[PDB]
Amino acid sequence: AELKMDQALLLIHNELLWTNLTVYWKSECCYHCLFQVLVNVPQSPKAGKPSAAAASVSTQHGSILQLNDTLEEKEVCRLEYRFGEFGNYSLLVKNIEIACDLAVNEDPVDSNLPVSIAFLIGLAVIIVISFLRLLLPRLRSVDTFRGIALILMVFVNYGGGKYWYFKHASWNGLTVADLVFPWFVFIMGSSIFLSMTSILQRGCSKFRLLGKIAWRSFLLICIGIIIVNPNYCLGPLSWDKVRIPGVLQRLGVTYFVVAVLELLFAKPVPECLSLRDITSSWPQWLLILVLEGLWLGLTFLLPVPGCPTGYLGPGGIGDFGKYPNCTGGAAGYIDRLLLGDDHLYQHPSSAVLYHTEVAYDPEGILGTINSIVMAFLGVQAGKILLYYKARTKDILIRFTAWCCILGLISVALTKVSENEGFIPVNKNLWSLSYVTTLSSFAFFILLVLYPVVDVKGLWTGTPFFYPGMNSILVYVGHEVFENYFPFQWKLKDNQSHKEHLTQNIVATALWVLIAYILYRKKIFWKI
Amino acid sequence: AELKMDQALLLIHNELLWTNLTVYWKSECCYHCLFQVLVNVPQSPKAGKPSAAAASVSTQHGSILQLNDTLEEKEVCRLEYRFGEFGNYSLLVKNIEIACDLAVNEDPVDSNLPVSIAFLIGLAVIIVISFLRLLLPRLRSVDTFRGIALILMVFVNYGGGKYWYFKHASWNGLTVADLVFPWFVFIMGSSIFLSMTSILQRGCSKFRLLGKIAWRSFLLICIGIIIVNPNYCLGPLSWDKVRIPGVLQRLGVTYFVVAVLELLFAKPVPECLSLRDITSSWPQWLLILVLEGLWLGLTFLLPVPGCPTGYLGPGGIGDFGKYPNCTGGAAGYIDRLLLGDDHLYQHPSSAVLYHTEVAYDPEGILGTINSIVMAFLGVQAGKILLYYKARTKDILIRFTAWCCILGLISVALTKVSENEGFIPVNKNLWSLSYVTTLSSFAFFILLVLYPVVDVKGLWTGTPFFYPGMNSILVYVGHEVFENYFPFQWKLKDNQSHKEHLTQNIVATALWVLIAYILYRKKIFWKI
Ligand SMILES: CC(=O)SCCNC(=O)CCNC(=O)[C@H](O)C(C)(C)COP(=O)(O)OP(=O)(O)OC[C@H]1O[C@@H](n2cnc3c(N)ncnc32)[C@H](O)[C@@H]1OP(=O)(O)O
Ligand SMILES: CC(=O)SCCNC(=O)CCNC(=O)[C@H](O)C(C)(C)COP(=O)(O)OP(=O)(O)OC[C@H]1O[C@@H](n2cnc3c(N)ncnc32)[C@H](O)[C@@H]1OP(=O)(O)O
Ligand SMILES: *[C@@H]1O[C@H](CO)[C@@H](O[C@@H]2O[C@H](CO)[C@@H](O)[C@H](O)[C@H]2NC(C)=O)[C@H](O)[C@H]1NC(C)=O
Ligand SMILES: *[C@@H]1O[C@H](CO)[C@@H](O[C@@H]2O[C@H](CO)[C@@H](O)[C@H](O)[C@H]2NC(C)=O)[C@H](O)[C@H]1NC(C)=O
Ligand SMILES: *[C@@H]1O[C@H](CO)[C@@H](O[C@@H]2O[C@H](CO)[C@@H](O)[C@H](O)[C@H]2NC(C)=O)[C@H](O)[C@H]1NC(C)=O
Ligand SMILES: *[C@@H]1O[C@H](CO)[C@@H](O[C@@H]2O[C@H](CO)[C@@H](O)[C@H](O)[C@H]2NC(C)=O)[C@H](O)[C@H]1NC(C)=O
Ligand SMILES: CC(C)CCC[C@@H](C)[C@H]1CC[C@H]2[C@@H]3CC=C4C[C@@H](O)CC[C@]4(C)[C@H]3CC[C@]12C
Ligand SMILES: CC(C)CCC[C@@H](C)[C@H]1CC[C@H]2[C@@H]3CC=C4C[C@@H](O)CC[C@]4(C)[C@H]3CC[C@]12C
Ligand SMILES: CCCCCCCCCCCCCCCC
Ligand SMILES: CCCCCCCCCCCCCCCC
Ligand SMILES: *[C@@H]1O[C@H](CO)[C@@H](O)[C@H](O)[C@H]1NC(C)=O
Ligand SMILES: *[C@@H]1O[C@H](CO)[C@@H](O)[C@H](O)[C@H]1NC(C)=O
Ligand SMILES: CCCCCCCCCCCCCC
Ligand SMILES: CCCCCCCCCCCCCC
Ligand SMILES: CCCCCCCCCCCCCC
Ligand SMILES: CCCCCCCCCCCCCC
Ligand SMILES: CCCCCCCCCCCCCC
Ligand SMILES: CCCCCCCCCCCCCC
Ligand SMILES: CCCCCCCCCCCCCC
Ligand SMILES: CCCCCCCCCCCCCC
Ligand SMILES: CCCCCCCCCCCCCC
Ligand SMILES: CCCCCCCCCCCC
Ligand SMILES: CCCCCCCCCCCC
Ligand SMILES: CCCCCCCCCCCC
Ligand SMILES: CCCCCCCCCCCC
Ligand SMILES: CCCCCCCC
Ligand SMILES: CCCCCCCC
Ligand SMILES: CCCCCCCC
Ligand SMILES: CCCCCCCC
Ligand SMILES: CCCCCCCC
Ligand SMILES: CCCCCCCC
Ligand SMILES: CCCCCCCC
Ligand SMILES: CCCCCCCC
Ligand SMILES: CCCCCCCC
Ligand SMILES: CCCCCCCC
Repeated sequence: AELKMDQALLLIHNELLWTNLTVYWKSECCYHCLFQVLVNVPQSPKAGKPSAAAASVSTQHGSILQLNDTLEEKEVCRLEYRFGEFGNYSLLVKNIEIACDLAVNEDPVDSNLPVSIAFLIGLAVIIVISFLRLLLPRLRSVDTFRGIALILMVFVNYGGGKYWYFKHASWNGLTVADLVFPWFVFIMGSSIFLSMTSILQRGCSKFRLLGKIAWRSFLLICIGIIIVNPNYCLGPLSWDKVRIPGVLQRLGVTYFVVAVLELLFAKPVPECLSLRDITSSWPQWLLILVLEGLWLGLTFLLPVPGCPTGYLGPGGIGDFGKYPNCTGGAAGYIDRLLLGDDHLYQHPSSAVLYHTEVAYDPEGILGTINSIVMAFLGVQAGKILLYYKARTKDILIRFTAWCCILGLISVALTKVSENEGFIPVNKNLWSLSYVTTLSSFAFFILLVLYPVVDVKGLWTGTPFFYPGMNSILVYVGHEVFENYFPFQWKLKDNQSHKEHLTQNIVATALWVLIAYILYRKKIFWKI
Repeated sequence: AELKMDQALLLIHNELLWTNLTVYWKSECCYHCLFQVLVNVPQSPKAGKPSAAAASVSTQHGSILQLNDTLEEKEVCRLEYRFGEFGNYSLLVKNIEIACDLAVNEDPVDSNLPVSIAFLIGLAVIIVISFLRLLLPRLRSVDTFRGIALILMVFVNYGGGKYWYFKHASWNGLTVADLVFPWFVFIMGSSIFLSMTSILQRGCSKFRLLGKIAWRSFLLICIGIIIVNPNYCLGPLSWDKVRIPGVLQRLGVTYFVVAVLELLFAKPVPECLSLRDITSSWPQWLLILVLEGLWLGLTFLLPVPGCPTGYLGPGGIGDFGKYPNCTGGAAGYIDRLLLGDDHLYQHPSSAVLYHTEVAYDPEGILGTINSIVMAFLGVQAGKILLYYKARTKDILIRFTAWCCILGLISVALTKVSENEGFIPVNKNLWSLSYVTTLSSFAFFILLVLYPVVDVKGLWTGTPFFYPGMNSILVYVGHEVFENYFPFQWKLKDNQSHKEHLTQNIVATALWVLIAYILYRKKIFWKI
C-alpha cells in the first residue's frame, strides 16, 4: 500500500443521494486546534452505487472526525475513534436521519510491540548478568546520573525508533525526550560546586579559576555554533543562515553565570537540623529570585505587538487559530527582535501538530533564566552532598525535603494537567514548572542513587559511568558521526518501527562501548 | 554572462550563403581523442545578414576547431587556438575559397595571477621571518618530508583552487596532485624499517611485533572503508554501493606485506664502498623482482575479453574511440572481475577529458604490486640511513646513486614524453615508471633534506614536522571535517579562482596550526 509510518487507511462510502460531504479531522492531542479538511467525498450518482474516497489518518493519538454538508454547512455526524497503525477502516454514510458507521476491514498491527520486546530482552539480560555474577574524589552517583542522561539523549537524538513518546512534545507536557537536557543542567551545577570547592580548598587563586571558567564557557559556545548546529550535508556555511542559539551555547552561558556567582560568593565548607547550606549562600538565593521575578515579568507582562500579552501557546492552528504567528509569545518575540528569524531554529517541534509557520528556538534568550535556576538547584544538591558528607541520614533527609517542596510547587503550577495549569510544563519555553518538575525528579534520582552506589556500594553504576566520565566527547562525537556506519545503515523498510528501534539501540550500545574503551585506556576529556 | 570557470565565449558568424557548418572541438591535452560537436551554425538567410551561434570552449588547454560542411562532410577550415578564461572571441566564416578568421572582442583575464601572487606573498613572508630571526631517536628530515606531503595533499584534496595543475592528471603525465601519495608510501617504508630495527634491537619478540603489524594493517583498512570512502551527505550506507578500494586500504595492504617481509628476514645492523645494505637483504630483492615480473606479465600479456591485450589507455573517446569501455585494461578488468563495478570508484579522473562511462578505481588490486615496490624502495632509504649513520659522505653518495639509477630507468621507460613511452607515467595504473620517477624525486628530496635538517641543523623543518608527527590524525581529520567551517564557507562567486585559492590556502594553514597545537600539547596518535 501507500501508508507511511504511523498511519491508517480510512475509506469513506457516501450513500447519500443529494448531499456532498466534507470530512474534517482533529487530533485528540491538540489543545483547541482547528478542524482541517481531510477528504471531499461527492454524492452518490445512483442509488446502490455509493461514491468513495480514501484518506490517511494519523494513528499516534486519537482522531476526531466531523462530516459537514458542504452546502448547508451543517453537521451530519461526528466520530471520535482511535485508529491503529496500518489498519484498513471503512466508514459508511447512509440515510436512515443520517448515521455514519465505522467498520474494520483489516486489523491494525501492534506498533508498540518492539518497545515491549526491547524492554523484556533488556530486563532478561539484567537478571542473567546479576545472577551470573552472584554465582561467580569523584562521586560515582553523579557519574551514573550523567551517564544515564547521556544514554537517553543518544537514543533520542538518533531517532528514538520514530516513536512519538521518544520525541519532543509538540508544545505542552512531557515525553522521555524532554527529561535529559534539564538533568544535564542540574548535574552541571552540582559539578560546578564540587570542582570549585576542591580547587579553592587546594589553595588555588580565584582569578586563575575565573580565567578557567571564562575559557570553558567561550569554548562551549564556539563548539556549539560551529560544529553542532549546522547541517553541513546541505552546503557550506553562510552567515545569514547561521543559528546562534543551541544546546552547548545554553550550557556555556548557564555555566558562566552560575560558576561566576559561586566563585564570587564562595565560602569554605564548615564541619543535625540546620540550614547552614542554605543560609550561608543567601546572596545567590536573592539574585536567583530576582532573575525568576524577571522571567515571570517578561513572560506575563511584556506587550508583544499583534499578540495577546502573556500568551503561552503554540500559535499555528492552536487556540482556534486566532494567533497564527504568535508561537512562543514574549520568548519568541524577544528572540526575533534581538537575533532575527533567520538565526533561529527553523523546525520547532510544534510545526507538525499545530502547523506553525514561524521560526522558534527552544534554546532562546528568555529561557536562559530558568536554565540558570535549574543549574543553581543542582548547585544546592552539591552543597548538601559536601556539607553533610559525614552523615548519610542528613543527606537523605535533605534530598527528600527538596524533592517534596519542588513537587508541591509543580503540582500547584501545573494543576496536575497538561494544558490547564497556570504555568503548564513546556520545554520550548523552559517554563518554571518544567524546571521544578525536572528538579524534583533529579532530587529523587539522587536520593535513590546515593546510598545504593556511593554509601553501601551495592552497585557500581555499570555501564552508565563510562559515558558519564566522557560526556562532552560522547555528545560532540555522536553529533559528528550521526550519519556514519555503524551508527546508521540503509534499512529494508523505512516505515518499520522495529527496524528503526533496532538501529537506534545498536547505535546507543556502540557509544556506551566507545566510552568504555576510552575509560579502559584512561582517556578523559574535560572541556 | 553565463560562462562557468575556465571557459571562454566563442561567437561564430557564418556568412556562407549555401553551406551549413558543424563546429568540432578537440582539446590539445587529449592523446588521440575524437572530435566532438561544439555547435551547429546554419547558413546565412540573406547576404549581409550572417547567422550566428555562441558556444563555450574550455580554456585549460589549447583548442583545435574543425569546421565541416554538414552536407558534403568536407573540411572548410581548421583552427588551433588557445582561448583565455572569460574571453569573448568571435569567429567569422566568409567566402573569399572559404577562410575563417578569429578575432578578440573582449580580452581574457589572467587566470594564473592568484597563483603567482600567492607564491610571492609566501616568498615575502619567508624572507621576513628568516631575516627577523637573524636579528633576534626520531629523524627530523623524515618528519619534514612527511609533513610536506601532508600539506600538499590537504591543499589538493580541498580543491587546489580548482586549478587543473593542482588536480589529478586525466590519464597520463604528472601534476602537483600526483606526487603526494607515492611519497607517503615511500616514507612509510622508511619508517617501517626504522621502527622495526629499533624494536628488534630493544630485544622485543618477533611474534608480538607481528601482532602489532597485523593490528595496524587491519585498523587502517577498516578506517578507510568505513570513514574515509563514503559520502555520508548522500545517505546511509548500503552494501551494494560500498567502495572497497581506497587510500588507507592501499596503505594497510602495502604495510602488511612490506612489514612482514622485513620482519621475516630481519638482521641486526652491523657497524666505505660496500654493498652491505643491499646484499644483506637479497631475499627481499628476489621477491620484489618476482612481484614486478608479475605486474608486467599481467599488464602486458593477460587477455582481456573484448579489448586489446596489453592496453594502456583511458578508453572513452581516447585512442580514436575504438575501445570505449576499456578504461584501464588488465587492471580495470581484474578490478571488475573480482570486486564488481558497483564496488569501484565511480568518478575516475579520465571521465572529464576522455568521457569514459565505466568505473575505474585508481587504488585497485593490480597496482598494489607497484605500491609495495615503492614502499620497499623507501625501506632501502631507511637502510642507507641506519647502516651508514656514522658517515655522512656515505649516506649522501648512496642517495645520489639511487636517484641517478631510478632517474635513468624512468627516462628509458617514459622516453621523456607524456604519452609516447613504453610505459608512460600514470597514477591510475600505478605504472612502473610512475614508481621510478617518484622514487628518484624522493631520493633527491632526502639528499637535500638530510644534511640541511639533521646533520648541520641549519633548519628545523618548521612548520612541516608538526603535521609530519600527526599524519594520520591530520588525514582522517580533514576527511571528517572537510565541509565544516572554518575549512569551508559560502563564496560570493563560485567561478572565481581567487576565492577558491584563498579558501583552500586558509584551510591548509588551519590544519598546520591544529597539528602545531597537538604537538605543543604532546598529543601524538600512531595508528
Ligand atoms: C534534548 C536532547 O536530547 S539533546 C540535549 C542534551 N544536551 C547535552 O547533553 C549537552 C552535553 N553536555 C554535557 O555533556 C555536560 O553537561 C558538560 C559537557 C557541559 C559538562 O557537564 P559537567 O558535569 O560539568 O562535566 P565535566 O566532567 O566536564 O565536569 C567538569 C568538572 O566537574 C568535575 N566532576 C565531574 N563529575 C564529577 C563527580 N562525579 N564528582 C566530582 N567532580 C566531578 C570534573 O573533575 C571537572 O573538574 P575539573 O575540571 O576542575 O577537574
Ligand atoms: C593523492 C591525494 O591527494 S590523497 C593520498 C594521500 N594519502 C595519505 O596521505 C594517507 C595518509 N597516510 C599517512 O598519514 C601515513 O602514511 C600513515 C598513517 C600510513 C603512517 O605513515 P608512517 O610514516 O608509518 O607514520 P607513523 O608516524 O604512524 O609511523 C609509525 C612508526 O614509525 C615511527 N616513525 C615515524 N617517523 C619516524 C622518524 N622520522 N624517525 C623514526 N621513527 C619514525 C613511529 O615512531 C612509529 O613507530 P612505533 O609505533 O614503533 O613507535
Ligand atoms: C461544521 O458545521 C458545524 C455546524 O453544526 C459548524 O459548527 C458551527 O460553526 C459556526 C461557525 O461557522 C459557529 O458559530 C457555531 O457555534 C458552530 N456550532 C453550531 C452548533 O452551529 C462547524 O464549524 C463546521 N465545521 C467547520 C470545520 O467549519
Ligand atoms: C481495505 O479493505 C477493502 C475490503 O474491505 C479492500 O477493498 C477490496 O479491494 C480489492 C482490490 O483493491 C478488491 O478486489 C475487492 O473487491 C475490494 N473489496 C471491497 C469489499 O471493496 C481494500 O483494498 C483494502 N485496502 C487496502 C488493503 O489498502
Ligand atoms: C570532417 O571532414 C573531414 C574531411 O576532410 C573528415 O576527415 C576524413 O574523415 C574520413 C572518415 O569519414 C577519413 O576516412 C579520412 O581519412 C579523413 N580525412 C580526409 C582528408 O578525408 C573528418 O573526419 C570530418 N570530421 C568529423 C568529426 O567527422
Ligand atoms: C562579445 O562581444 C560582442 C561585440 O564584439 C558583443 O556583442 C554586442 O552585444 C551587445 C549586447 O548583447 C549589443 O548591444 C552589441 O550591438 C553587440 N555588438 C556586436 C558587434 O555584435 C557580445 O555581447 C559580447 N559577449 C559577451 C560580453 O558575453
Ligand atoms: C523585583 C523582581 C521581583 C521583578 C523584576 C522585574 C520587574 C521589575 C519588571 C520586569 C518586566 C517589567 C514589565 C515590562 C513591561 C511592562 C508593560 C508596561 O505597559 C507596564 C509595565 C510592565 C508591566 C513592566 C512591569 C515591571 C516588570 C515586570
Ligand atoms: C618469473 C617472473 C619474472 C614472472 C612471473 C609472471 C609470469 C610467470 C606470468 C604472469 C602472467 C602470465 C601470463 C598470463 C596469461 C597469458 C595468456 C596466455 O594466452 C599465454 C600465457 C600468458 C601470456 C601468461 C604467461 C606467463 C605470465 C606472464
Ligand atoms: C536506551 C536504550 C539503549 C540500549 C543500550 C544500553 C547500553 C548497553 C551496554 C552495552 C555495552 C557495554 C559496555 C561495558 C561493559 C562492561
Ligand atoms: C600549499 C599551500 C599551503 C599554505 C599554508 C602553509 C602553512 C602555513 C603555516 C601557518 C601555521 C604555522 C603554525 C606553526 C608556527 C610555529
Ligand atoms: C457536489 O459537488 C459537485 C462538484 O463536483 C457539485 O457539482 C454538486 O452540485 C455538489 N452537490 C450539491 C448537492 O450541490
Ligand atoms: C541547413 O540546415 C537546415 C536545417 O534547419 C536545412 O533545412 C538546410 O537544407 C541545410 N542546408 C543545406 C545547404 O542543405
Ligand atoms: C504531563 C504532566 C506533568 C505533571 C507532573 C506533576 C508531578 C511533579 C512531580 C511529582 C512528585 C515527583 C516525585 C518523584
Ligand atoms: C584566560 C583565558 C580567557 C579567555 C576569555 C574568552 C572569552 C570569555 C567569554 C565568556 C562569556 C560567556 C558568557 C556570556
Ligand atoms: C593572574 C592570572 C590571571 C589570569 C586571567 C584571569 C582573568 C580573566 C578575565 C576573563 C573575564 C571574562 C569576561 C567575559
Ligand atoms: C584570591 C582573590 C580573591 C578576590 C576576589 C575574586 C572575585 C572573582 C569573581 C569576579 C566576578 C566578576 C566576573 C566578570
Ligand atoms: C548569615 C545568615 C543570615 C540568614 C539570612 C536568611 C537566609 C535566607 C535564605 C533564602 C532561601 C529561600 C529559598 C529557598
Ligand atoms: C610528464 C613527464 C614525466 C617524465 C619525468 C622524467 C624525469 C625523471 C626524473 C629525472 C631526474 C630527477 C632528479 C630530481
Ligand atoms: C594481536 C591482534 C591481531 C589482530 C588481527 C586482525 C586481522 C589482521 C589482518 C590484516 C591483513 C592485512 C593484509 C591483507
Ligand atoms: C605470544 C604473543 C603472540 C601475540 C599474537 C601474535 C600472532 C598474531 C597473528 C596475526 C596474523 C595475521 C594474519 C592475517
Ligand atoms: C623471536 C622468534 C622468531 C621466529 C621467527 C618469526 C617470524 C615472524 C614472521 C612470520 C611471517 C608470517 C606472516 C603470516
Ligand atoms: C563565536 C563564533 C562565531 C562563528 C560564526 C561563524 C560565521 C560563519 C559565516 C562565514 C561565511 C560567510
Ligand atoms: C545490515 C546491518 C549490519 C550492521 C550491524 C551493526 C554493526 C555491528 C558491528 C559494528 C562494529 C564496527
Ligand atoms: C572490514 C570492514 C567492512 C565494513 C563493511 C560495511 C558494510 C556496510 C553495509 C551495511 C548496510 C546494509
Ligand atoms: C567570510 C570569510 C570568513 C572566514 C575567515 C576564515 C576563518 C579564520 C578564523 C578561523 C578560526 C576559528
Ligand atoms: C531498551 C533496552 C534494550 C537493552 C539492549 C541491550 C543489548 C545491547
Ligand atoms: C570567526 C570568523 C567569523 C566571520 C563572520 C563573518 C560574517 C559574514
Ligand atoms: C554580604 C554581601 C552581600 C551583597 C549583596 C547581595 C545581593 C547583591
Ligand atoms: C498565581 C496562582 C497560584 C500560583 C501557585 C503558587 C505556587 C507556589
Ligand atoms: C575541538 C573541536 C572538536 C573536535 C572533534 C571531536 C570529534 C569526536
Ligand atoms: C602558496 C603559499 C602561500 C603561503 C601563505 C602563508 C600564510 C598563511
Ligand atoms: C561489520 C558488519 C558488516 C555487515 C555487512 C552486511 C552486508 C549486507
Ligand atoms: C636464506 C634464506 C633464503 C630463502 C629464499 C628466498 C626467496 C624465497
Ligand atoms: C622493452 C623496451 C626497453 C625498456 C627499457 C628498459 C629500462 C631498464
Ligand atoms: C578511530 C576512528 C577515527 C576517529 C575519528 C577522528 C576524527 C578526527
